[PDB]
Formats: sequence, structure tokens, C-alpha cells
Amino acid sequence: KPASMYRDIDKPAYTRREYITGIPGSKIAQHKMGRKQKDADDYPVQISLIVEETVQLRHGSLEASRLSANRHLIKELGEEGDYKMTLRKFPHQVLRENKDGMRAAFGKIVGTAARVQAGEQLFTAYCNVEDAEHVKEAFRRAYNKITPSCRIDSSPAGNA
Amino acid sequence: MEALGADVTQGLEKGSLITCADNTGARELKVISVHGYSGTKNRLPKAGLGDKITVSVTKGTPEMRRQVLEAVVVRQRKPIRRPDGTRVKFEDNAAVIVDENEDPRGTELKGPIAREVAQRFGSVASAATMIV
Amino acid sequence: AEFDADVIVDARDCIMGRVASQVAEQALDGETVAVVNAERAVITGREEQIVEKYEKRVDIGNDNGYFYPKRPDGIFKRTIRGMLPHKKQRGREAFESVRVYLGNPYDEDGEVLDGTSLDRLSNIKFVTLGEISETLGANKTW
Amino acid sequence: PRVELEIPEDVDAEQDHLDITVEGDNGSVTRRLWYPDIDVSVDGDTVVIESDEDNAKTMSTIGTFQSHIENMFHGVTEGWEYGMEVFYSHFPMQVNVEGDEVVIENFLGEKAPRRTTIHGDTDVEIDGEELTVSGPDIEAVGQTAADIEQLTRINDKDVRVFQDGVYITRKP
Amino acid sequence: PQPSRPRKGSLGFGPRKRSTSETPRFNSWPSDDGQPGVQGFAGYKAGMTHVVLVNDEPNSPREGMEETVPVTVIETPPMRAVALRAYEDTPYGQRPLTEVWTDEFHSELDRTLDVPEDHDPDAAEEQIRDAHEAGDLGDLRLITHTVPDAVPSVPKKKPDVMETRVGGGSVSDRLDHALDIVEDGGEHAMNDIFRAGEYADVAGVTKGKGTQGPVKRWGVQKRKGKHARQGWRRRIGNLGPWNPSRVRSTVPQQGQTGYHQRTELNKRLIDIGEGDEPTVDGGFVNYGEVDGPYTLVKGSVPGPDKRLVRFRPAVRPNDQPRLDPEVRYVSNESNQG
RNA sequence: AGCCUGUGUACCAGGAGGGGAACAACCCAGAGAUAGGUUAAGGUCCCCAAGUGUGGAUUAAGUGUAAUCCUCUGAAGGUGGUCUCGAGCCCUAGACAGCCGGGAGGUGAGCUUAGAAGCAGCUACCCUCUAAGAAAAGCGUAACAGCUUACCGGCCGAGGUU
RNA sequence: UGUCCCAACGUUGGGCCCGGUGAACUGUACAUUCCAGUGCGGAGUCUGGAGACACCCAGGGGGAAGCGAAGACCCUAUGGA
RNA sequence: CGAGUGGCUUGCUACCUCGAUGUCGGUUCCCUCCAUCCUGCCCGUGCAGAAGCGGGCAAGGGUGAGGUUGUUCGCCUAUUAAAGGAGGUCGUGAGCUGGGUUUAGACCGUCGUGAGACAGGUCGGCUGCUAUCUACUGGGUGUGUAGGUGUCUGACAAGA
RNA sequence: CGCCACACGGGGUAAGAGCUGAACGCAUCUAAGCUCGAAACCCACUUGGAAAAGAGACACCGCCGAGGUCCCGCGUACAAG
Ligand SMILES: [Cl-]
Ligand SMILES: [Cl-]
Ligand SMILES: [Cl-]
Ligand SMILES: [Cl-]
Ligand SMILES: [Cl-]
Ligand SMILES: [Cl-]
Ligand SMILES: [Cl-]
Ligand SMILES: [K+]
Ligand SMILES: [Mg+2]
Ligand SMILES: [Mg+2]
Ligand SMILES: [Mg+2]
Ligand SMILES: [Mg+2]
Ligand SMILES: [Mg+2]
Ligand SMILES: [Mg+2]
Ligand SMILES: [Mg+2]
Ligand SMILES: [Mg+2]
Ligand SMILES: [Mg+2]
Ligand SMILES: [Mg+2]
Ligand SMILES: [Mg+2]
Ligand SMILES: [Mg+2]
Ligand SMILES: [Mg+2]
Ligand SMILES: [Mg+2]
Ligand SMILES: [Mg+2]
Ligand SMILES: [Mg+2]
Ligand SMILES: [Mg+2]
Ligand SMILES: [Mg+2]
Ligand SMILES: [Mg+2]
Ligand SMILES: [Mg+2]
Ligand SMILES: [Mg+2]
Ligand code: NA
Ligand code: NA
Ligand code: NA
Ligand code: NA
Ligand code: NA
Ligand code: NA
Ligand code: NA
Ligand code: NA
Ligand code: NA
Ligand code: NA
Ligand code: NA
Ligand code: NA
Ligand code: NA
Ligand code: NA
Ligand code: NA
Ligand code: NA
Ligand SMILES: [Sr+2]
Ligand SMILES: [Sr+2]
Ligand SMILES: [Sr+2]
Ligand SMILES: [Sr+2]
Ligand SMILES: [Sr+2]
Ligand SMILES: [Sr+2]
Ligand SMILES: [Sr+2]
Ligand SMILES: [Sr+2]
Ligand SMILES: [Sr+2]
Ligand SMILES: [Sr+2]
Ligand SMILES: [Sr+2]
Ligand SMILES: [Sr+2]
Ligand SMILES: [Sr+2]
Ligand SMILES: [Sr+2]
Ligand SMILES: [Sr+2]
Ligand SMILES: [Sr+2]
Ligand SMILES: [Sr+2]
Ligand SMILES: [Sr+2]
Ligand SMILES: [Sr+2]
Ligand SMILES: [Sr+2]
Ligand SMILES: [Sr+2]
Ligand SMILES: [Sr+2]
Ligand SMILES: [Sr+2]
Ligand SMILES: [Sr+2]
Ligand SMILES: [Sr+2]
Ligand SMILES: [Sr+2]
Repeated sequence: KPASMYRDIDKPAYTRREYITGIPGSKIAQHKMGRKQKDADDYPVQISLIVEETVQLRHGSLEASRLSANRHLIKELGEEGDYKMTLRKFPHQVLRENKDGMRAAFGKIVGTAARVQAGEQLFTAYCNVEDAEHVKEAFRRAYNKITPSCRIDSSPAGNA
Repeated sequence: MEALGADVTQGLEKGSLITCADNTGARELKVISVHGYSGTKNRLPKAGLGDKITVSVTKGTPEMRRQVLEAVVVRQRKPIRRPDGTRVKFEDNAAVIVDENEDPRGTELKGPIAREVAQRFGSVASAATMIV
Repeated sequence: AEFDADVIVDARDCIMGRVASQVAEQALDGETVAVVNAERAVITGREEQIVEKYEKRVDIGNDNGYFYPKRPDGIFKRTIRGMLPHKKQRGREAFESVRVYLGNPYDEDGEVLDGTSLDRLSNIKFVTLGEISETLGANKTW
Repeated sequence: PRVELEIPEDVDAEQDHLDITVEGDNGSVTRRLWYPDIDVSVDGDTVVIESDEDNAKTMSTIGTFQSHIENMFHGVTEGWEYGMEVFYSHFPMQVNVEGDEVVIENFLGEKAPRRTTIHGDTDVEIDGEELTVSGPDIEAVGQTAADIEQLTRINDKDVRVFQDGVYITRKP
Repeated sequence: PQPSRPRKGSLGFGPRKRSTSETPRFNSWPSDDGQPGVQGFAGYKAGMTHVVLVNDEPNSPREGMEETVPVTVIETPPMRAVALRAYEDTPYGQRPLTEVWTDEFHSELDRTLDVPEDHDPDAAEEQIRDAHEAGDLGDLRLITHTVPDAVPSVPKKKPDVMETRVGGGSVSDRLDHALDIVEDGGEHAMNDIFRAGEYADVAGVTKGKGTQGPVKRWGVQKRKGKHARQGWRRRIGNLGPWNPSRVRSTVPQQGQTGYHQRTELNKRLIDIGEGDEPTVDGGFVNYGEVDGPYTLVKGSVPGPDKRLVRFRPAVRPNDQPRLDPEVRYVSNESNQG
């Protein structure tokens, strides 16, 4: 199913689990990657992926981008590299599909998405001055799998 | 192909039933296709003297019957024109079964053959008893 | 064959559309105009895109007909016709007291109308009516 | 911007309109240097390229005009030469100059001769398996050289195996 | 799946209307090469016979063998280049500048034109030569006419007039070459222009068939099978789709067929003679007997017997000339039979 | 969805006239008749009334010359096309690039191995001469050889680089 | 065996021209159109262009959402049989 | 996983038409589109050659004959350079066909107490009109340019 | 169903192969410039075409007579014309 069907915020917030059943499980495997036993403060560099437009990102997209991102950081820094990345958003918005003409159209439940306002940080990585260019590349791959354009913003890191 | 040396008015079409002028065991042949030919909308594919054709054995020995083979048209009832203007025509329509090298499959040819066909398929000719 | 023009304009190195606009204006005010050296008139832009446009006009047509001129002669005159209500009496009259020529059939030289001149030293992206016509397949009679 | 080029003593550089002519003991070359707002002129014993514009596009052509002129200076005195070697494997390649064009026969065993017309007053001298292309105008010379090599270009078969042809050996 | 198929008939010979001039008008001429010379001649179609020829083709497996070849016999008596017209180049193309006429005229040229009684040939020549000095001279052509009177089989006495270009060496040379002919009386022959074995383009107005339907005129199918018995036999399926809502001029329709000008390329001249060697016993059907200057053209020529045909050196020959073919036999057998 | 179904409001319906190419509801505008005048929306090269207006900048694609819209598309992604602005660092003690010259000894390090000598792998990665020159960055070799990078010097001369 | 390849020639009656006889269908108006667009989204008539000298003869029927019949299909009616 | 283009499939909507705009398939005849099957010219290759495989430009021309089936589609056969796809009221019934669909007769299976039904199968079963305008193919008469004969020019137009 | 005829060659390009060449000392097929290069584009070839409203050009004949119409015998033409 095309994301064109759900990328916009053109519907009420639909998140109440107490009134919704049959919600598919999320495809997001992890929200915290890298060395999650260490603190983000222990790193000199902090780079985030910022969404430039307000949108809805289906869990299937979060998983693809996050995966193709962390996958790179693993291939470039190792299955235990000294870095840590976080996907701070969770897909709370339940999505429908009307799958019988327009009669009794309320759709059946088919998925979940996370609402992201323009300017927000979707992902955030913390690395050493060395692996700074590797994380920037992981994000370049990630923003290629989500609807909006993004900014790869570098927070603590005046080692230009 | 090498120029025939005469003008031909194709006297046969796809589906025509003709005599198999040899001793392969095939008595009657049905024209299925004409080598190198391409027609036009609604036109029944045609073949005449000198053309190599794909054939199906209609009448003959059980072993030959129904086999799809290649052949060469050696005689036809419709006239052909020779360089000197004279028209030439035969008593019947006949072809000779031929292999992938154009060598006759049989050992002996039956009846006359047009000289022009002989020029084109020599090994076929070197089997003919009468060349007209 | 003799045209008592009150004005003789020289289109050499002049922007066709800008000249056309002034000749239409004058023709409507009663002036008899003769545009000379049409093959030398000029049109700015990429030669490749300009020619595509004129080639498309040559290819358009059907039984009713869309006869588009190929000679710089007619190209220029059609250009002027598009700035005149040629289907109205006054408009047809104006248009008919306007004539374009290949070269200069007069003894008097034409004048260069203000604002219509192109400076070759400051411009390289432009084409000549003659060039267009040649591409269109016209017979370079000029 | 403005650039001044002192013309060589052996040379004389005249120019009218957008055309510039350079003459020396080795011959003469004429060129049209036409670009928006770039004035080229011969101020006494120096050629001047100047413009009131200084954008990247203008600067590009200025530097381009200079090299063209310096090349003209070099060509009318020292001259331009390119060296070429005719290599072939199985079939003996016959390379000859006929009229104003260089002809090649039996290329790769072909019955039909391949040929190309020499540009300008370019001169083509062949000595055995060696060819030398020379003249005052680097444009015509460089092309003639290139044309000869292109003349034995092959697209059909693997070049790593079929290498017959004439190649530019030395570039001026 | 609706198989493809080329359209019925060519769109290059339209509109298919009745020709304006029964006398053919070449719309192109040979290139200038050899010495100056008239680039065309004319004659009247008589009929056909055949001849046996020795294969001429050096690339033919039959070179040097007997070959029967169909031939159309055309009576080509002498013509009269009666005037020299000059064209000047102008911004609007070529335009007639002046003409240099003669004094001697065939006794019946007055059945078509108002022959000149007072004319200044030198004033005309003067203006022309000045045009050449000025460099405004376009090609040079001769006003030519036939002498039907010399042809008994043809009833007409009224000459047929046509203009024929003169090409050749330098303009000055052919201009003088042109003036030379004209002055004499303009009398010239087929020999002066063509040699047996050369290729000529023949032009002529085809045989008229009046109104004919799409099948015959454009070669469209007749209705087939059951579709041939419902009331429609020789009518096309439809005049076009719902949209565009109009009939395109490209759909095959009824109309005039025949009597159109046609220019047939590369016709080999088998022989140019004089006398009655080609004549057929009993006489050419619907024509008569030949006994005078004649030309044998390989194959067919457009037009019915008696129609004026024109010759021109082929402007796009495919093969090189093989002069004076050897003719071993010319059938004189009756054409009735 | 030019969809369905609410809500508030103005409009069409039942609303002229001016503009918007045409165009119920988009803009100006609510209108007795007639007349003079000045504006509104919108527009001022010609078609067509009014500018080929002024100061300045950008664009080379005919981009564009398209308020709104079923009606005018243009996206994620990419761009040493070009213009403008800012920050860091390097530079006449000569920067950046190019070209020329040098790129050397202990020693082919030790190990592994029949052999490996910058460059299979493992480990170490030290000091002489010196203006430079790795226990060698990339090719190359069966292994050498050979070709270059680093590094230094010269020629050159003004901005260069991120 | 012309159903077909693939159409041809011929025969009789029409068709065409002439004398005489002499209807009907159809008709809001205007109307020489074509390409695009617009419009209740399927325009000869609105907009922009293009083309277009008037009239007449023969023709095969692309369009006039052609003419002929207040859709037979579908639904609706506190209709009928 | 993300972003789009098309309007060939299907679905959705009910805007136009119920004082009627006649269906599918086929046929015949004409024009077009390119997202190219062949043909031309190229680039790459896990390119020796021959040949494959993939890609680029390109719509001039071509893309055919047959067996089952009403079929479209598709399956199959022999040929072929190749036997591409799509738009034109799913072009084309005041052009054809009438096999299919889709009245009135009849049968079978299933359903129904029954009349009768079926988005199943099956046999039979009707196709009006003299063209007013416009459009085009060909043929004439006039006027305009503005006495006559003959010969031409070539703006434009058509072609594969 | 038979028989005849239906290019070669130019010019400009696409993809692509390159030359010279700078912005950016070098490099670079490109930014200016240039050499090539498709069955495709233009020309070449055939057909129509003075109603092309800028409504054309030339030559001769004639204005008391050039030419033309009717008429007559006919078809290389033709449904009327
Ligand atoms: Cl077949
Ligand atoms: Cl047209
Ligand atoms: Cl108007
Ligand atoms: Cl410019
Ligand atoms: Cl049919
Ligand atoms: Cl009010
Ligand atoms: Cl434009
Ligand atoms: K309806
Ligand atoms: Mg068929
Ligand atoms: Mg006979
Ligand atoms: Mg006989
Ligand atoms: Mg109301
Ligand atoms: Mg005005
Ligand atoms: Mg645009
Ligand atoms: Mg009703
Ligand atoms: Mg009912
Ligand atoms: Mg009841
Ligand atoms: Mg409705
Ligand atoms: Mg109807
Ligand atoms: Mg394409
Ligand atoms: Mg290969
Ligand atoms: Mg086409
Ligand atoms: Mg349909
Ligand atoms: Mg219809
Ligand atoms: Mg019907
Ligand atoms: Mg009817
Ligand atoms: Mg049945
Ligand atoms: Mg009953
Ligand atoms: Mg039935
Ligand atoms: Na312009
Ligand atoms: Na046109
Ligand atoms: Na009937
Ligand atoms: Na219809
Ligand atoms: Na109101
Ligand atoms: Na208005
Ligand atoms: Na534009
Ligand atoms: Na029959
Ligand atoms: Na009709
Ligand atoms: Na094509
Ligand atoms: Na089938
Ligand atoms: Na319909
Ligand atoms: Na149909
Ligand atoms: Na019907
Ligand atoms: Na039908
Ligand atoms: Na070319
Ligand atoms: Sr919504
Ligand atoms: Sr994105
Ligand atoms: Sr003005
Ligand atoms: Sr003529
Ligand atoms: Sr012509
Ligand atoms: Sr019938
Ligand atoms: Sr329509
Ligand atoms: Sr202005
Ligand atoms: Sr300004
Ligand atoms: Sr619309
Ligand atoms: Sr918009
Ligand atoms: Sr973008
Ligand atoms: Sr109008
Ligand atoms: Sr009729
Ligand atoms: Sr109706
Ligand atoms: Sr395309
Ligand atoms: Sr191909
Ligand atoms: Sr269908
Ligand atoms: Sr099926
Ligand atoms: Sr169709
Ligand atoms: Sr039926
Ligand atoms: Sr049923
Ligand atoms: Sr069925
Ligand atoms: Sr008038
Ligand atoms: Sr290129
Ligand atoms: Sr006239």
C-alpha cells in the first residue's frame, strides 16, 4: 500500500486502545541501538535527523529507515562500535482502510504510524569525532526511506 | 537465394496437397510453410517452383505419415517464364523431401524436374533422371 | 512592384517581434510601411528551441489547413499579422499597407526603429530569419 | 578584467572586427573570438582581451581566448606537431596520403579503403610505420591527427583483441 | 488483434484529378555536366512488340545470351526548337526574362500560336547577355514543338508545344549553343540527344478511365463472404471514426481515375532508328503503320496510342550505360491474335 | 473524487455592470433615466484604452509571461549551472595546482615459509645520513624488478582551501 | 467449388442526360468550417487561433450525441392487470 | 521502504443523457501515441569469434498465415527481420455480421408448497429511413485579379 | 495470375566517438568554438498548384478585327458539364 494514503495528517487522532481492537504489531525491532548501557553524555558528537515537513510515518517505514541506518553503523563501526543511536518516535496513530461501495465505509484496522511535526528529531546518534562521517551517511540512507526531506543536524560537535 | 533464372507465378499455397516425387515412402505432401516468405494481411502464403517448403506427410507409409519435413518444389501446373519468353508448365505439382543440408532424403526422384530447380539444389539434381 | 511606403524600416540586426509591434502600430495609424532586409531580422534565444517551435508550426495542419510560411519574407509578415485584427476592415486595411522584403528593393536605405536594435557584441544567443528559413527547408533565394 | 599578451618578435598580429589573424615564418592563422562583452584587440605590440564583466562565464571565455591566441603565436613560429604510429597484427595496413586526404587500405583485411580529408594547410608526413602531423593551426592539426585515429575505430569487436589502427603517439 | 496492413494506394500522386495539360510537363531536369545540349525530346506512342536481345549486363549470369524483351514503339520525328527563353534569378525564384525567336516556322505552327511577324532577336539576345554579365541569369530553355504532320497515324496537325531546358558546359557556351540551334530553324532529332542504351525518364498523361470506384482506383478489398451479399459489394467499410467528426481526405473514395501525368524513371532506350522495322503486320491496332523516325523503349510507357510522350535523360539512373545493345530480332507478327 | 454527510458565514439560486481568453456563485461592484467627471478590480509592446516608464538585481531555461481552480501540476532524490552572504584554516619566511630534481643506508625488518624482500599472514614499526625520504599509501611481480604517494628542494608568483 | 488467396471480364434492369407526370419524411433561429479550450464534465453557434470568393453536378455516408417511437432495461407511484 | 507518471484494467462517485447517444467479439477503412518487437546508429558485458544478455537515440517503414473457442485474452503450430503494445464514444451497426449478450417458445440441474427464479447450462428466435446542413472524394458554371494565343514561375500542399 | 519502373549523393542533428579549451595554472568532448555521427529531420525525386488579394512572369498576335461561339465529322476524353 502506497504511503500517499497515510502520510498526511488529515484525520482525528485515533490512538485509544480501549476502543480499538485488532491492531497489528509494530515492525520496529528496536528504538535504542548501539551501546545502550552507556550514556549519550559520554560522546563528543550528537547528530540528529530532522524532518522538514509534518507527516505520518507508518511503522513499516520506521523499521526500513532505522534498519538501513543502524545496519550501516554496524558495518562501519562493528557489531559493538562505540556509538549509540535512538529512534525517539513511536507509532501511536492507528490506521484504517476501507477494503460494498461507500456504504458503511468505516475502515478496518490495518496498521500504525507516528506523527512527526516539521522540525522534530526522528533519529539521534552519539559518536566519537571519528565516526561522525559514518553516522551522517547512515542518516543519508535513512531519509531515503521516509516521506519528507530531512536535515542532518549536528548538535554538540565543533570539530569542523 | 541464388537467382532462379526464370519468373515464377506461385501455383501453391499453405495447405495445398502435392505429389512427393521420390522414394522416401511419402506419397502425398501438404504445404505448411514457405521458407523465407512473409506475406500481407489476409494473403494465403504462396509457394512455387524452386521454393523450399515445410511439409506434412498426408499419404504414405505409417513411418513417414504425419512427419513434418522440409522439401523442395520441383514441378507445378502454373506456368513459369524463361529468359527467352517461353512459358513452361508441368502435368502436376510435386516436391522432393530434403534434409537440413538440402540433400534429398530419398534415393531416386520420380518424374521430370525443372532445370532451374536443378541449378539451385545440385544434390537434388544429381538424383534427377529427367531435367527439363 | 512599386510601393509608396511612407516609412522604410531596416530589420537588419533588429528584434523581429519588437519591429513587428511598431510596424503594426504605425500601420493602424495610417502609415504605409516597407520592412527591408527581412532575412537579416533577428530573434533571441537558443537556436535549437526556436527552430523546434517553427518546425512544429510547419508540421501542424490538416484538410482545413494551417499554411505556415517558411521564407523570412512570410515569417515576418505573419508575425505582423498576429498583431493586427486582420479579419476586421480597419485591420485588413492596415495589414495590406505593409510589405516585407528580402534585401532592399529601394534606393533609399531604411531607418532603424528605436529600441529594436540588437548588439552582436553583447549577444550570442540569437538566430537570423534567414537561418531559420534554411533549416525549415526554404530555397535560399536571398 | 583585462589581460595583455606581448606578441613575439617573430610574429605580427593584425585584427578586424571579431576576426584575429596571426602570421609568422611558419604561416598564418585566423580566428573568430566572439563572446558577449569581451573585446579583443591589438594595442601596438600587444594583444588585449578585456571585459567590464567578471562573472564565471565571462572569466571562462577570457582564459579560453588567451590560450587560443598563445597557441596561434606558437603555431606561426615553432609550429604544431603530433606523432602517430601505425600498428596492426594479421593484416598489413597501407597508410598513404592522396590529395588532401589520408587513405588507409586493407584495414583488418577490408576490401574498401577508409579515408579522411586533412584539415587546413595541415601537413601529413608518413615514414614507414610513423606518421607526423603538423601545421600552424593547432585546431586543424589536432583534428587531423584525431581523425586519422578515429578512422580505424571499431565498435563491433573486442578491442583488447583487435588493436589494429593508427594511434597518436606524441601530443604537442 | 487487428493485424497491421499498409494503406490502400499512395498519397503521393494526388489529388487524383484530370490533368490540366495533355502535354506532359517535366518538373525537374538533368544536372549540368557534359557539353551543352537540349535535355529532352518528344514523340507519339504507337504500340508494343518484342525484341530478342543479347544480354548486355556484365554482372548477369546470362551476359551474352538471348533475352526476349518487351518494347513500346514510339514515333520520334524531328522537332523544332523555335525559341530561346532566358530566366533571371529573383528574390521570388526564377522568372522569364526574354525570348529570342526565329524566322523559319513550320507551315502549321499557326494552328496553336500567333506566330511572330515582327521581332528583334538581337535586342533579346542583348538583354540576355547583359543579364549574364550582371550575374542574374537563371537556366536557359528552348521553346519546342512537335510536327504531328510528319506522323500519319496521328490525326492532329496542330503542333504540341513544350519548353525544354538546355544544360551543359558553361552558361556562356550553352547560351551560344542554344542560340545556334534556334537560328537555323530549330530542327533537331532524337539522335542529337539520345543514344541507344542510355536511360531516359518518360513522362505522359495516363489512359483515362473516367469515374471509377475505390476498389479499382485505390485497390481496396471488395466485401468478402457473407458481407458481399447484404447489399454492399464494392463499398468500403466506413468513412472514418466517430471522432474526428469529418471525413479525412486520406480515405479511399470514388472519383477520376486515369488521365493523370506520370513521370516514369529509368526507361532503357533499346534502339533509335527510322523506317518500318518495328511495324507490326496488319498495323498497330488502333494506331496505324510506322515508317519513319522511331524509338524503342524497354517496357511500358504511360498513355494510350497517339498520346504525346516526352523523353529526358534519366535524372537518377541506377545503372551505368551499356550503349547500343545488340538486337537479333524484332517481332513484326500481327498484334491481332 | 467536480465524493458523501454536518456546521457557521457570505454569495449563486433570484444579482446587473467592470475584470478574470471563454467561464452560476474568484476579484471590483449591489443598479431608476440621462449627462459630465474621478476612481475600483484589473491593467499600460501589438492585437486592445494606458509605459517599449525610472533606479537596481537575478535568470539563459522561452525557466517564465498561470491570484483562486475538476481547470494553473510537478515529487522523493540529485546539481563545481550561476549569483549573493558568513565562518575556520593556509599564504611573498612563497600558499594551492602544475612541471623539474631528490626520494637515500642499516635491511631483502623479525616471525611464518622451500621462498616472501613496503605491499599472503603475524608482530614490531625502531636509527643513521639529512634539505627530505614509511619496519611503506596504491598498482605491479611466481618471488625480485619496475611505476608512483607520501616526505624535501627548485622553477613559478597571489590568492588558496575547508 | 470464386467462401477464400484476389480479384477480373461480361449479361439484363436501374443508376446518368432529355420530355411528361409528380409525392413524402423533416424544418426554434442562424449556419463556409477546422484545431484546441471552455461550458450541466460529449459545442457548426461561447473563447483563442487557423482556414474560408459565390453557385451548381455526381458520390459513398464521418458529424449534426441525424430522422423515426413521451426507454422496452433500472428505480419511483400508499398506479393497473 | 520511499517518491511519482499514465488513464490501457478494476473499483468508487452519481456530474451529463431515461419525449432512447443500439451491446461484446469480429470485419472493413482512416488518423494517431511510444512505455520500441523488427529494421538504422550507438554504450556496456561475467565483450576472442559467432551469439547472447543489459542499456541509449530513434515512431520512416514493417509487425504476416493458421488449429480449438462467439470469445477479448489466452493455449497451440509452421513460417518470419520481427511476427510490440495502446488512443480515436473500450474509433468504426443512418458500413457489414449476428456467433455471444438480451424479450416472447422449450429442456436440464439447483431453488421454491406454488406461480416462478437462477449474474448456471442448452436448442430456436425481427437489424426501419428517398441526406436538409456540414465533411470529404472527383466534376462543372460564374465573379474577382482585368482583348487574345502559347509558354512558364512556385508561395504553399501531398508522398513511404 | 502477365510485363515495366520506383537512387546515388548532399546539408543539419540525436545517442554516441572525439578536437581545441577555460572557469579551477593541471585535468576536462562543453561553459564560447569545432570535427564526426541514425532507417529518423531538410534537400534530392514524383504529384497538385495564379484566387499566392503583394491575385504572378515572358513572347508574340490583335483593337475592325486577333481570337472565340454556334454548326458539322469524330474520339487519345467523358455520368451532365
Ligand atoms: Cl506460413
Ligand atoms: Cl495544412
Ligand atoms: Cl480580426
Ligand atoms: Cl548571449
Ligand atoms: Cl468485408
Ligand atoms: Cl442590493
Ligand atoms: Cl518561444
Ligand atoms: K438514459
Ligand atoms: Mg483476416
Ligand atoms: Mg492482341
Ligand atoms: Mg497471337
Ligand atoms: Mg430557483
Ligand atoms: Mg493602443
Ligand atoms: Mg512552459
Ligand atoms: Mg416515457
Ligand atoms: Mg420489467
Ligand atoms: Mg395488481
Ligand atoms: Mg444524476
Ligand atoms: Mg441515433
Ligand atoms: Mg524513448
Ligand atoms: Mg558479439
Ligand atoms: Mg508514422
Ligand atoms: Mg467501440
Ligand atoms: Mg456509426
Ligand atoms: Mg442498424
Ligand atoms: Mg438507410
Ligand atoms: Mg449456438
Ligand atoms: Mg410460457
Ligand atoms: Mg444461441
Ligand atoms: Na524571442
Ligand atoms: Na503547417
Ligand atoms: Na441491403
Ligand atoms: Na456509431
Ligand atoms: Na444576494
Ligand atoms: Na468579458
Ligand atoms: Na514558454
Ligand atoms: Na463469381
Ligand atoms: Na453522414
Ligand atoms: Na518506427
Ligand atoms: Na486462435
Ligand atoms: Na457509443
Ligand atoms: Na465493431
Ligand atoms: Na444493424
Ligand atoms: Na458491432
Ligand atoms: Na546526414
Ligand atoms: Sr479527512
Ligand atoms: Sr525523503
Ligand atoms: Sr505604442
Ligand atoms: Sr513542359
Ligand atoms: Sr513542380
Ligand atoms: Sr442483411
Ligand atoms: Sr465531434
Ligand atoms: Sr520597458
Ligand atoms: Sr531594470
Ligand atoms: Sr473539466
Ligand atoms: Sr496549484
Ligand atoms: Sr526536488
Ligand atoms: Sr469564432
Ligand atoms: Sr446517395
Ligand atoms: Sr434526447
Ligand atoms: Sr520519445
Ligand atoms: Sr535492433
Ligand atoms: Sr474489451
Ligand atoms: Sr480464456
Ligand atoms: Sr480497431
Ligand atoms: Sr442468436
Ligand atoms: Sr439462461
Ligand atoms: Sr456461456
Ligand atoms: Sr468584391
Ligand atoms: Sr555531442
Ligand atoms: Sr490571376
